[PDB]
Amino acid sequence: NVIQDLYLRELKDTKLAPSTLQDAEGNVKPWNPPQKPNLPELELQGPEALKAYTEQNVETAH
Amino acid sequence: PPPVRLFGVEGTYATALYQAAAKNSSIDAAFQSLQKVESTVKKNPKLGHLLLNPALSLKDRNSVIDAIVETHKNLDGYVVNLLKVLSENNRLGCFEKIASDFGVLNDAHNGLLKGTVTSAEPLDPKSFKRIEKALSASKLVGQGKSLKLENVVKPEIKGGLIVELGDKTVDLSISTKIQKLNKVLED
Repeated sequence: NVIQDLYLRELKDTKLAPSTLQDAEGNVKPWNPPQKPNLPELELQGPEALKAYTEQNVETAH
Repeated sequence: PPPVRLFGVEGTYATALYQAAAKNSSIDAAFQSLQKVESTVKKNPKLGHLLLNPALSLKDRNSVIDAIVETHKNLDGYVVNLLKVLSENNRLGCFEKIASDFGVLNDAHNGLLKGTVTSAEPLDPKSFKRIEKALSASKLVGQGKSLKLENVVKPEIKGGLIVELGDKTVDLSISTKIQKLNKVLED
């Protein structure tokens, strides 16, 4: 009765208002890239280090 | 115990009055006399309804009773003792309260039930009659009892009707339905 009236009115006479996906973007965190592979670069290459180390600390094992 | 109880002071007076006249088996007599003394009190508005103000003496109260039983000599006699009691307890001021209360009790004994069809505005006489018929027909009115159905105007109830009687109601109204409807679409 009143149920029917409400049902009728609600469904028919107004529905969803406008709302854009674009506007949504502002309110969410957007995807961004995982920049950089982050290559490590070789350290201590060559016997330059070795000659340095042999000479530098001469402290013997006790 | 007399059918229909009346809670509280002033209606303990009514309860007593009824059961007292019930054992005399002269309840109709009581009722008639009570209507009559109430009426001639009511129809003497200044001086004797507006001189039921609580300030009169014991002796002056007794003399108010004497004037009351002077006003007509037709009184049940149980209700002549009742006049004395209310004076003696000096609660005479509430006079009509006991009268109304005896009435409620009495017409329950008579069988009459009262209902109400509150609506936004007064409804059709055709509606009154159709509802009265239905309500009397229904098991709710046990029969061997009558229904004085009263439409009352209550703007607060928006449209519909609400049937009330026997402290049992069916409320199909637009205001009440709107309340529930609104609520359900706020979830």
